[PDB]
Amino acid sequence: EAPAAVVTGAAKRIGRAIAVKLHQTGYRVVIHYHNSAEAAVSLADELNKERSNTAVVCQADLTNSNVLPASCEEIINSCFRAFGRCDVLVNNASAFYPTPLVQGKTVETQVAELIGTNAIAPFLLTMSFAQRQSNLSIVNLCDAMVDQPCMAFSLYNMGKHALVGLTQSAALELAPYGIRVNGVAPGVSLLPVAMGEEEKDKWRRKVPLGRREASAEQIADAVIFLVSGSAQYITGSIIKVDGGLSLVHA
Amino acid sequence: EAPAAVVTGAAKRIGRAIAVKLHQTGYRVVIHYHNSAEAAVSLADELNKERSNTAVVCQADLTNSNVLPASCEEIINSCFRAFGRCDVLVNNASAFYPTPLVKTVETQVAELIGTNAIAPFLLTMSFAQRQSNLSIVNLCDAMVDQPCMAFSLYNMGKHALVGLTQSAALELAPYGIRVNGVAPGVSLLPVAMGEEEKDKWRRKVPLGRREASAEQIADAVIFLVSGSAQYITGSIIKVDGGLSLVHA
Amino acid sequence: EAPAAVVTGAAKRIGRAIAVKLHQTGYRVVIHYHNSAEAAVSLADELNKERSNTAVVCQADLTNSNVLPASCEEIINSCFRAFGRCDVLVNNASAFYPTPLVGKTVETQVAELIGTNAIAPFLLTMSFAQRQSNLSIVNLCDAMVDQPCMAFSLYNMGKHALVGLTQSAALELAPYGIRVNGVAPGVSLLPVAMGEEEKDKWRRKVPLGRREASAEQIADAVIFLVSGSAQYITGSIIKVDGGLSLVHA
Amino acid sequence: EAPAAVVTGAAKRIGRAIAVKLHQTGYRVVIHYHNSAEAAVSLADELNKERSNTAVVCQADLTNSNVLPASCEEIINSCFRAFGRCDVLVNNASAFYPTPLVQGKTVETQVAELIGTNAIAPFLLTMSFAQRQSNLSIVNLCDAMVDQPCMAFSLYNMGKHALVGLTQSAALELAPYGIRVNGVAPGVSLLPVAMGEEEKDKWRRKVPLGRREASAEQIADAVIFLVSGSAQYITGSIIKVDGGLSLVHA
Ligand SMILES: NC(=O)C1=CN([C@@H]2O[C@H](COP(=O)(O)OP(=O)(O)OC[C@H]3O[C@@H](n4cnc5c(N)ncnc54)[C@H](OP(=O)(O)O)[C@@H]3O)[C@@H](O)[C@H]2O)C=CC1
Ligand SMILES: NC(=O)C1=CN([C@@H]2O[C@H](COP(=O)(O)OP(=O)(O)OC[C@H]3O[C@@H](n4cnc5c(N)ncnc54)[C@H](OP(=O)(O)O)[C@@H]3O)[C@@H](O)[C@H]2O)C=CC1
Ligand SMILES: NC(=O)C1=CN([C@@H]2O[C@H](COP(=O)(O)OP(=O)(O)OC[C@H]3O[C@@H](n4cnc5c(N)ncnc54)[C@H](OP(=O)(O)O)[C@@H]3O)[C@@H](O)[C@H]2O)C=CC1
Ligand SMILES: NC(=O)C1=CN([C@@H]2O[C@H](COP(=O)(O)OP(=O)(O)OC[C@H]3O[C@@H](n4cnc5c(N)ncnc54)[C@H](OP(=O)(O)O)[C@@H]3O)[C@@H](O)[C@H]2O)C=CC1
Ligand SMILES: COc1ccc2[nH]c(NC(=N)N)nc2c1
Ligand SMILES: COc1ccc2[nH]c(NC(=N)N)nc2c1
Ligand SMILES: COc1ccc2[nH]c(NC(=N)N)nc2c1
Ligand SMILES: COc1ccc2[nH]c(NC(=N)N)nc2c1
Repeated sequence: EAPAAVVTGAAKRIGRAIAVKLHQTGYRVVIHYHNSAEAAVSLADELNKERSNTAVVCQADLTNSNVLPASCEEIINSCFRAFGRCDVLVNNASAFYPTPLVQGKTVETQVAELIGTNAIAPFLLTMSFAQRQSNLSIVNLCDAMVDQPCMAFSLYNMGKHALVGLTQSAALELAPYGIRVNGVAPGVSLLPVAMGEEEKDKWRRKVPLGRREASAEQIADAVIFLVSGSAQYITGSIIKVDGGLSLVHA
Repeated sequence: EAPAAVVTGAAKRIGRAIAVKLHQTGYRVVIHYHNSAEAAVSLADELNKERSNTAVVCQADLTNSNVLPASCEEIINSCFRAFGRCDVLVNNASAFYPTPLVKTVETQVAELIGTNAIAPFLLTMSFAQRQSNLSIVNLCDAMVDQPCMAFSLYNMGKHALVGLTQSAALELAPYGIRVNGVAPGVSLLPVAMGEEEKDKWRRKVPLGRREASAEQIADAVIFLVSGSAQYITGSIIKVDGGLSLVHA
Repeated sequence: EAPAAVVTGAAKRIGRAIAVKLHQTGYRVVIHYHNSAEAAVSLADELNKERSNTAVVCQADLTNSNVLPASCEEIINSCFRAFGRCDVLVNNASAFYPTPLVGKTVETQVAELIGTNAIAPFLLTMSFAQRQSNLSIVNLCDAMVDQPCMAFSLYNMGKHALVGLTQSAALELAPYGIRVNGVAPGVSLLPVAMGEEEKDKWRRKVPLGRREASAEQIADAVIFLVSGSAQYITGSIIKVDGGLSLVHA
Repeated sequence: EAPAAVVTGAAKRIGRAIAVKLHQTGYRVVIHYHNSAEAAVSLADELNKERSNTAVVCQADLTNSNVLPASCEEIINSCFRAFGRCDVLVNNASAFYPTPLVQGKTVETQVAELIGTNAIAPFLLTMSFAQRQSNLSIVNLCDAMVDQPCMAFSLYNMGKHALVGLTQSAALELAPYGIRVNGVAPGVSLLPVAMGEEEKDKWRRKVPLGRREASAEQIADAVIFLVSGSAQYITGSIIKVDGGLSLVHA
């Protein structure tokens, strides 16, 4: 049988590109989404038209709360219910917005969303994936610029740094079970939908390799490498895919 | 007149050593405590005997919750109330225990991520908002990249605190607030740990085959708050006797 | 037309596996070697049997000296003379032995350990870029550089320098479309003459499978980095270490 | 007796400030210099006027060559000759200039000067210091920007990375002899004499903490800390003194 992967926040953008590339490589995919129901079903429809019964959707809020563990448990369970196995987990879903230190969500909600989606949910999903258990691995979407952060993004930066810690800790602890745990760290890839072209070009111009953002496919390419048999001895590694951005001084 | 400092978890061990050394350097101090009221008070008593009305205590739980923001505001306020100013914040309080991948999990999150990361962030917010040699010092961990087996939440918390150190250094630099870290390796070992396990750790340390005293940790804190560190921000000083250099 | 690659120290072990895998991927290869002439030629003959006129050998000492720059220029030149192009440079050759702080002279130890691990890569990179679809350099780094073996300071210095080169060259060559990356093994092929009981001490420390990487596993990461799947990746170093570097003392 | 320190490249700028501050703390000082004979002798005069017989000069080229080991041995020997002990070594001397990868000194000379001064001479001095052996320690002047380097400075950057490696390897190997080895990593401090004012101001404006370069004295302060009794458990550590510069993205 074909292996199966869960990709979180897979309805659009980088998460879709990953689910699509995994699907093209022969994986069955759970397309997790939160709010983007139309886009999720649309993608699953496309993949199922390509090979029937190879894609399902799974809705869940990944904000931290007392029920986040159950929701993460259910995402993994969805993969086993659909396909009878779960070989790969990609932790892609992420909230991203400013939380200035010197200052209409409460700070408690910001913490829940930015730390929950970027770090706590990846942890609980990792726990569930491991407990529910060939080439098993987890790939965490990290951030190449965590050490040179955008001004006023403390909470998002904290969550991405915690995700590096999870990557290392989980690679260590799960290696005995043959589960590898690695990261992919974009620099600038698909810019935010809300960002104007002028601001987008300011970022593009900073990138040494080509003065352009990574395509979603270029990010997926690295994920596909880490899940592949060509990475069978790689665990605890985070591959930057940033066209040299993180090497550029102020 | 004299500058004032808040030290979280200051009743015992490393945070006590930090409080005492700050006091000895001429700071007035807020000794924050959670469960260790008796100890916090005994320390305040010792400090006030040295110099009258230069040490107060402040109780707060730093577990993440709907009230954590209010608690953190209160800790900072208690500094301004007692002393009229708040020059230094030392984020020392910390929970530490295993959370195997294979207390409810969400309590473990609230404690491990709340004490180690979220409370530092909220205290930092309150400290900056209420604003000279202003600085914040976060107690990190030199072994974050070579973590203890089954300690993922703790490690996540400590990595998040590195993130906070950097992001806050960047954002607060315009206000003249410096933000730095001190990363112990093995210092005062956990009360719970057996004596044989303790010696196993001591033996691994290149520099002298022993743990750091609490005062050795406090020494690095004192440097970072001093006028000798006025251009230093976003730096984390390991104080680990070379432990993190030692391969498997 | 087929692309071409130079692999330094390609006669044996990891560099051999890299040359083979590049050849399998459709590259013509320059097999650089220092002392291992018989192994290099054997490899070239094997490759040429697979596909005629796709492999040459090139002898050179990579120890630091006033002739090192000329040597390095000649290695790159040999690829252009054999194949008309040079698409990929793999800085694999490396000396590795203890240099305690407290029977070669120290200046020899410096020339060999810094020359092979750092200076020769720099000179090869300069010659590669000066001579210029999908150009890239891959440097063989070391996952354990921040947790070094006792009494290996010169080796460790050389490998950290190579990190610096990887970063500095990625930045500087990115406008020419040349990517520069690294692959950092932890423990891979150990000396054949090292006792199994000592090899097992290292094997036991690796989380992922309690074994060293094969040379082929290291080569797989090189192949990824030179591939079209890594078109946006520059300045990156991929650890291929089975989680060894994550293990505390 | 008073402890003694060697400071390489101590005639001017940051090395001079370290020598002065060590002297102020109680140390006897060897002022190593290469070309700056007048400024070296002038500094030694000033310190000796303050406390007689507490400063000597020592001339040496730190370019790599087959005789660099003997010159390094000579620098340490000169400390023992003057003061009968050598407690502290400060590796401060450094060449710094561009070495572009793509097109009056030969490349052989560039390597010898940039790798010799920044790395090989530190190693040889460390070896001589250790071989001749209270509170013993070495401090290497590193560079906070080594992961976000200046364009076309590959050989310099390679040398400074090697110096980080040396700091770690020697901290490990010398810990059993009670010798601690640490680094101080400036961002922008005293800017190059040859740099125009507009370019100096460009650099200043990048620094978050104050929009200005470090004083030599601020760099020296961290050196003083690391050699002091307040750093007795610190080895293998590199303290950035960069005003946040390395945190700033492109
Ligand atoms: N884009 C870039 O330039 C960079 C990206 N990255 C990382 O790469 C990954 C992909 O980036 P990108 O595609 O731009 O990500 P997006 O900003 O597009 O977010 C991906 C998905 O995350 C989901 N998500 C957000 N909040 C929640 C929540 N509370 N619960 C559940 N799901 C949620 C959303 O699903 P839905 O729409 O269904 O609600 C969204 O579609 C992320 O981890 C990101 O941090 C890192 C650096 C740069
Ligand atoms: N000891 C070591 O070897 C090492 C220490 N460190 C770091 O150094 C710092 C000091 O370490 P150490 O002195 O051993 O720490 P402790 O484990 O002794 O914790 C310090 C204090 O934190 C307070 N604390 C714990 N949980 C909470 C909570 N939920 N709310 C409020 N306060 C709480 C407690 O105060 P109370 O007693 O009042 O309840 C406790 O006394 C920590 O940040 C630690 O992670 C890092 C690496 C090694
Ligand atoms: N093996 C491992 O576990 C690890 C390897 N690495 C790195 O991976 C790479 C490959 O490793 P491995 O296969 O073990 O390497 P080897 O020890 O087999 O070295 C590769 C080749 O380097 C060449 N070389 C040595 N000295 C010189 C010199 N002075 N001039 C020219 N060439 C010279 C030799 O060529 P010849 O035989 O022709 O004389 C040798 O065959 C190296 O860069 C190494 O540091 C990193 C970490 C661990
Ligand atoms: N200034 C800054 O902004 C920064 C400095 N640093 C580091 O801090 C340290 C001090 O910086 P700075 O004061 O600017 O250094 P300088 O550029 O002023 O160099 C210090 C001294 O090094 C000596 N030196 C140079 N070449 C040789 C050689 N071949 N042999 C022997 N000595 C030599 C010179 O001695 P003489 O005059 O006697 O010939 C020179 O005065 C250096 O390691 C530097 O890389 C790091 C980052 C930023
Ligand atoms: C400004 O370009 C960026 C840099 C980092 C980012 N991280 C994310 N994460 C996300 N969840 N969208 N988007 C980014 C966009
Ligand atoms: C095993 O020695 C350690 C290693 C890391 C630690 N972190 C903490 N933190 C704490 N809050 N006690 N204690 C430690 C004790
Ligand atoms: C522990 O075994 C090792 C670790 C690192 C190494 N680096 C190298 N380099 C080399 N040129 N062989 N060999 C090694 C062997
Ligand atoms: C451009 O400002 C800098 C940044 C790094 C430097 N390193 C040095 N080193 C030196 N030997 N002068 N000078 C520098 C000047």
